[PDB]
Amino acid sequence: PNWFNNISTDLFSMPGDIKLGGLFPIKEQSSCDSLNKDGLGRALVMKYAVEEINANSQLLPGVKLGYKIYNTCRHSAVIVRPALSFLTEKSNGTLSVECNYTDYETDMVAVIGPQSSEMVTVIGKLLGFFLMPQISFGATSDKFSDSLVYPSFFRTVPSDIRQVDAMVQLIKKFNWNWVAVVGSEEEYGQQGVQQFSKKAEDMGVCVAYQGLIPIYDDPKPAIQTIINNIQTTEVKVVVVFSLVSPAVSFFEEVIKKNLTGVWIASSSWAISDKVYSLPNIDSIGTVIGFIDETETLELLSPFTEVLFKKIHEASPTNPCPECWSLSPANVSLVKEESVQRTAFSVYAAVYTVAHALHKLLECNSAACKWSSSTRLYPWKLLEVLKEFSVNISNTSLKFDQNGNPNIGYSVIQRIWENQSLSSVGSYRSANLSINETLFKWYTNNSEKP
Amino acid sequence: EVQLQQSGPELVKPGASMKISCKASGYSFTGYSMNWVKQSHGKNLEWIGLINPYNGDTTYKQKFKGKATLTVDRSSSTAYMELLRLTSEDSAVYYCARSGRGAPTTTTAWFTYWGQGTLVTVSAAKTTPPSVYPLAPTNSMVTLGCLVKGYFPEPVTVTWNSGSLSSGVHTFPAVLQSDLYTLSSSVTVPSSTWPSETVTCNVAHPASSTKVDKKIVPR
Amino acid sequence: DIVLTQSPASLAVSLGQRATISCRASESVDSYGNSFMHWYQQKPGQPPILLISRASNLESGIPARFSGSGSRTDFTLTINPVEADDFATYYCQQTNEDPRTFGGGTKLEIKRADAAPTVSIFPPSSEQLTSGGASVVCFLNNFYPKDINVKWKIDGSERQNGVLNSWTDQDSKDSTYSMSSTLTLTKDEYERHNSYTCEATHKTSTSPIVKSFNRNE
Amino acid sequence: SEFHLRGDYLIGGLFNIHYVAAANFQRPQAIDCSSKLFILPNYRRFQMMRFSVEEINNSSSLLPNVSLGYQMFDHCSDIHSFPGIFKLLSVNDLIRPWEDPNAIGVVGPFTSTHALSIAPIFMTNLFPMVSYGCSGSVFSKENLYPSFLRTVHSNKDVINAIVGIILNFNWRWVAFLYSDDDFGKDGLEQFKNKIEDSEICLAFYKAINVNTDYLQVFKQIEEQNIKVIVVFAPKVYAEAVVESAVQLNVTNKVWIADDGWSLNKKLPSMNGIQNIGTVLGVAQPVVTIPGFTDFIYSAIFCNQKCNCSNLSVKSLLNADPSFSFPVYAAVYAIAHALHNTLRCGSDRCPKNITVHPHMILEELKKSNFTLLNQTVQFDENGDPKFGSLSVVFWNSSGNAEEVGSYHFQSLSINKTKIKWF
Ligand SMILES: *[C@@H]1O[C@H](CO)[C@@H](O[C@@H]2O[C@H](CO)[C@@H](O[C@@H]3O[C@H](CO)[C@@H](O)[C@H](O)[C@@H]3O)[C@H](O)[C@H]2NC(C)=O)[C@H](O)[C@H]1NC(C)=O
Ligand SMILES: *[C@@H]1O[C@H](CO)[C@@H](O)[C@H](O)[C@H]1NC(C)=O
Ligand SMILES: *[C@@H]1O[C@H](CO)[C@@H](O)[C@H](O)[C@H]1NC(C)=O
Ligand SMILES: *[C@@H]1O[C@H](CO)[C@@H](O)[C@H](O)[C@H]1NC(C)=O
Ligand SMILES: *[C@@H]1O[C@H](CO)[C@@H](O)[C@H](O)[C@H]1NC(C)=O
Ligand SMILES: *[C@@H]1O[C@H](CO)[C@@H](O)[C@H](O)[C@H]1NC(C)=O
Ligand SMILES: *[C@@H]1O[C@H](CO)[C@@H](O)[C@H](O)[C@H]1NC(C)=O
Ligand SMILES: *[C@@H]1O[C@H](CO)[C@@H](O)[C@H](O)[C@H]1NC(C)=O
Ligand SMILES: *[C@@H]1O[C@H](CO)[C@@H](O)[C@H](O)[C@H]1NC(C)=O
Ligand SMILES: *[C@@H]1O[C@H](CO)[C@@H](O)[C@H](O)[C@H]1NC(C)=O
Ligand SMILES: *[C@@H]1O[C@H](CO)[C@@H](O)[C@H](O)[C@H]1NC(C)=O
Ligand SMILES: *[C@@H]1O[C@H](CO)[C@@H](O)[C@H](O)[C@H]1NC(C)=O
Ligand SMILES: *[C@@H]1O[C@H](CO)[C@@H](O)[C@H](O)[C@H]1NC(C)=O
Ligand SMILES: [Cl-]
Ligand code: NA
Ligand code: NA
Repeated sequence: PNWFNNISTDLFSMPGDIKLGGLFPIKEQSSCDSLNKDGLGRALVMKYAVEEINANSQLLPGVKLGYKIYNTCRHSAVIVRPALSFLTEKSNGTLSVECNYTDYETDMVAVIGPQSSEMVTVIGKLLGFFLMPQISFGATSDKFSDSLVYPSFFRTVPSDIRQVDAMVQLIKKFNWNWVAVVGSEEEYGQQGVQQFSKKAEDMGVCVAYQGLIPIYDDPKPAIQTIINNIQTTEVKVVVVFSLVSPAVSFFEEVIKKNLTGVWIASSSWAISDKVYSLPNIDSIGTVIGFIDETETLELLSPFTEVLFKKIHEASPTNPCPECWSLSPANVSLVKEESVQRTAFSVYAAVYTVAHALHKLLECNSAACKWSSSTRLYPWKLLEVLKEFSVNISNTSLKFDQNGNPNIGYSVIQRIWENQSLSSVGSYRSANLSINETLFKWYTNNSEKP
Repeated sequence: EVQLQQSGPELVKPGASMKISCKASGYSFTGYSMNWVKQSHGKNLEWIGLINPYNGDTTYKQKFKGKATLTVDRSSSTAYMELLRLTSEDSAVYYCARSGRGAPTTTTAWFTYWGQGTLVTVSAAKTTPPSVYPLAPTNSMVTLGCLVKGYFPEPVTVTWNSGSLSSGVHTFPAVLQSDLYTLSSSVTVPSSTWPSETVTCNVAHPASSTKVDKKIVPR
Repeated sequence: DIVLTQSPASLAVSLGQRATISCRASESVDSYGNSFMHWYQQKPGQPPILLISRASNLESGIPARFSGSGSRTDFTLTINPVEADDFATYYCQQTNEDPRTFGGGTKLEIKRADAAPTVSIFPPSSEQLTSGGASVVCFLNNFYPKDINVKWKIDGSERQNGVLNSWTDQDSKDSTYSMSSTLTLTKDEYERHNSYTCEATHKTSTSPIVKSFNRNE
Repeated sequence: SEFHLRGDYLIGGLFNIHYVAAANFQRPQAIDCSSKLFILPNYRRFQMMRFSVEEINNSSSLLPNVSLGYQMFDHCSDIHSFPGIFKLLSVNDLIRPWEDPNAIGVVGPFTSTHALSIAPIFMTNLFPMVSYGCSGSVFSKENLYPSFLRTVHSNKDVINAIVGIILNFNWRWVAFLYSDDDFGKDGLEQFKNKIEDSEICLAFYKAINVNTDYLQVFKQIEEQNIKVIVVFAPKVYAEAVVESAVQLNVTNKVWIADDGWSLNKKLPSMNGIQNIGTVLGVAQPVVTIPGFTDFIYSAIFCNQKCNCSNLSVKSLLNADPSFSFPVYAAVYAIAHALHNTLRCGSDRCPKNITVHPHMILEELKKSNFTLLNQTVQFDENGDPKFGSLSVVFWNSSGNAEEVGSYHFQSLSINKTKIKWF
């Protein structure tokens, strides 16, 4: 693909006629000092999508798409400034105090991200007031499905209200009725634990115990209570609706008290390398996982190879201070399973906006109703995106009135022996469809609990 | 785990008063009513009353008003029951029992957790330690015994070889005669094992601070 | 006060058969859309255990062979199949009105084949004699049914004074009973007589089972 | 204008005088709140802030020769309140997103939902918020809300008191009706946590709106024979539940109110109210604020317009006085922090000393002064160490008769005063 040769070495800022704001968890706290490989990779996917759209002379013909990506640090204090900067007047660089922003042209026309539901609760109503479309590629709380509360929110991954229905349907399928649910203590894990419990109660499933793993604090004292309650309930099905970092601390302690049983994984750690790379993790038993059902971007890796070479060539000339030392060696960032299987969500987010812009500017393949006098108000873009239909690659993407997508789940299982993921079924609409014969049960006699 | 630990057996003089304790652990003490129950030998269960440990409100079966007094100590999670002006008719086993969860009212609650029970003996008679006599007598199996005679009050424990011998043991309920109790225990063992392997009857009588081990020797 | 009458008062059911216990309330124990009748199991010497709450809810950790039914004023506890460890007194309890009341209880006995007792006799120990007492002990071990008659005979004549008798509760393993009979004499009275006879009468034998020693030996 | 007062240092005031249901909008602009539904007790609170400032300006010992001014807002919609917020934080009617302003602190908002939307923007630069009504338990976390303080307690404490009431009586099946917002959902979570290990059984719960099919709600509660109904919700939602209860022939219940509606003035005087049963509640004790009555008789950019002339002074005075002292104390806590930040003495203040909002914050945290014989302090979390709760009962004269007390450092109820309908 020869348009690869023309791509620039600018990771987090691309000049353009119309700009998208991006928000990714690229450097977190361990002071945002700690690089998050997946967040960087998901940012690379936006880079790739935008380059590709600009190389397509029939999509936004003669109109260049640019962007500005910022690190969220999964922290309120950090994310607020980037979000406000998206709202400054395009020609001024400042945010005016106004009562009426209808004729006000923001520097960005739409926002891609953030990844985190905790983060959407920080900026969502702000961006909502400006009716700035935000498309999240990772935020799954059902809180955002109310458009009276979050007026401009879209996402390319499904609501967790569907994921827990998938989870409770699987548990019913395996005739388990006494289960324990563990969540990380913040928007995602809290909503997921509540949602799971109302659905488990409603679907005749007894929840023996509920627990929350701290994300500030030291989680270890809370964790030992949780594991105690799990052991003394003598339950062996545990649903873990958690972000990676607290789930690691959780399973670290599970191991050191060699507990086993069935473990149900939310999408946030169902394919996490940091969880699965823990010493003696293969001790814990069977891990069943749910992840968004996505295409693979076949061009992502080639793209990154070329990009990282161009960047290395340009390494001597900020979301990620140390990223200018990137190299073709670091192509592993995008080839990690986490990135690969979620990449389409970033991609579709960017293309969705692109196609919407195409329609708003009344483009055909040859030209757009666009010039340098053209002022883009995010609220006019929002009208187009409402209940939007778009073929992206081989996916027919449709947003409902809630901003939720027609994207379902792939049910998976961790196979310890070759450290891999096997596909054992799927969740599309409200239909869970799995094949029991495809499950490997990590037990004494290798049968099901 | 939920545990209701009641205080040990009591011998109380007639006319006197005594207090039974019930120490609660494994749950939030002030969350649930504590109930009390009387069982007289020849066993009918009778509800005495309950207490709300959160605020000390009490409710009694009529016949126990002025006879029993329920109190709690939140600092130590203990419920108390004082019995007053005791008669031989107050001789019984007394249970504390916690209300369960799921009843519409505190009235309708059932008892999901019980204490181990407190024996109360109302008597002027004095505390007497037991005399432990060995019972030695062929045949394939052989039966040996242990007579535990002339003690007061209840209880005593009997074991054989500290519990080594469990099977083929019968400990018979004590009998009261002239204000003294008598009980026996039998054990049946292989003839091959006895008299070669020692069979010892272990008797404890807490009331009189009495431990005894009797070796059953032949004759 | 609501009166609870349980029936029958007493019941023997073979291993593996069905046991049916009833409770009749003098007044309805229905309120709040529920029936506040509960069932308790009491093994000998132990606290009661809640089996069933609100007429038919099996409590956690109670085998499914126990179950309850009924409403208003008529309630049944069913045990199916009966197992060896199920002998107990079963109480119903109503909690609809203050004060809470319990039924009189129903004694469940495991029925089994009739078994004659294994009878042992023991003359007084030399140690008891040094105290001036003389207890002659008789064990009647592992019989069924519980009804038995023990006679004491000294030198051919029956003896009623000094006899103390005590039954065990039913055995978990083999559903039998045991009994001890103790004849307490003075040492002098013990030395006035030669032969001592323990005599057991039971529905398994037409004639008594007899154990004897002579004081000579 | 009522909403603006010139002064040497400005306090922001975040209020919601009018109510409007959330609704789709297609333009990025402020709501005309003045044309929506006037809320009398909220206006009273609005005035309480104006009174407090005027009182402090009248003082020669507190901020001597330093005037306090305010920018106040009527934000009937949390989503549309950002222009007003932008105004408070702007450095010259501009906002520069990347800097380490108009006001030195802010009083409000009234609801957890308003707060959650705007607080991050304030937290980022350690701009102090002193809320007079936001009771969400999450605000107790300093790492999340470092410059947030409040003068009302967390939902945990109010939930505690509510559970105390229930345990004082014999009912153990409970229905928890809660507002379909962060305030309501928080109370539910706290209610659940507290009663998990206890005789109390949550037999029914539902998030409720003015839109809720209350006939179906109450059908479900009756089918389950639940006698006790906790309604944990603000004025609009509480009146929805209770007016619907009167209209849908609900009888013989025990209603339990949080302090957001236990002193409601509309429901006790309502036709039919006595038929739904007995209303108990947790209430804020009526704190006398000397001078406020006179002040009211004297007093009678978007979101700075009341449109409420032809207003009765007696209606206003007699309105629900809850959160009066919280407002009063919030303004005073801020003025004291300024006083102490400027290092004022009894006689004078230094002047034209510039005060960055964050400087106020450490004095706010260390607040320790007396105010109407109460001691105003905050704990480690920025939660208030003052204020208590009454247990009340709605009697046959339409009054919330006090029948008991809850004091947070350890409940008494005179049960004979309660007449049961
Ligand atoms: C908030 O500002 C917006 C953006 O300016 C206002 O809408 C603009 O409103 C004016 C009406 O004053 C419209 O311009 C006028 O339009 C009419 C036709 O509608 C035309 O005949 C006049 O010559 C003049 O151009 C303009 O179209 C409109 N823009 C829109 C509706 O998108 C809006 O009224 C303001 N809202 C307020 C102040 O509440
Ligand atoms: C780089 O592309 C620009 C436009 O993107 C074009 O003018 C040029 O031909 C390209 N040069 C290469 C492939 O050497
Ligand atoms: C920004 O331009 C806007 C209108 O687009 C105007 O409101 C404001 O005065 C300008 N601010 C500057 C130049 O700082
Ligand atoms: C890139 O690779 C080198 C080692 O090959 C390493 O020092 C650097 O941290 C890597 N960056 C990544 C993996 O993001
Ligand atoms: C997507 O493709 C299918 C046919 O392949 C078509 O029915 C649908 O209209 C397409 N959607 C578009 C072009 O937006
Ligand atoms: C389930 O899996 C096994 C794969 O070997 C197969 O025998 C069976 O037909 C499958 N069921 C399906 C595909 O519906
Ligand atoms: C005041 O409010 C009423 C409705 O309550 C409205 O009709 C009227 O226009 C308003 N006056 C204004 C906004 O000046
Ligand atoms: C403040 O002083 C003025 C007199 O100048 C008085 O009218 C007003 O009532 C006072 N306000 C108070 C005490 O709140
Ligand atoms: C009070 O303030 C004025 C400035 O407004 C100042 O000129 C005067 O000296 C002050 N009086 C004092 C500090 O006593
Ligand atoms: C509603 O039910 C109550 C029960 O207290 C009855 O008194 C009342 O008259 C009924 N009213 C109706 C159906 O209008
Ligand atoms: C400050 O607080 C302490 C208690 O923390 C109290 O003893 C003292 O009186 C307070 N100072 C005042 C009110 O000036
Ligand atoms: C209701 O309460 C008020 C204030 O507590 C009291 O003054 C009045 O007498 C009461 N009305 C009654 C008891 O009817
Ligand atoms: C409790 O209430 C009763 C009836 O209102 C009254 O007689 C008595 O004074 C009260 N007791 C108190 C306030 O201690
Ligand atoms: Cl994020
Ligand atoms: Na002053
Ligand atoms: Na705080």
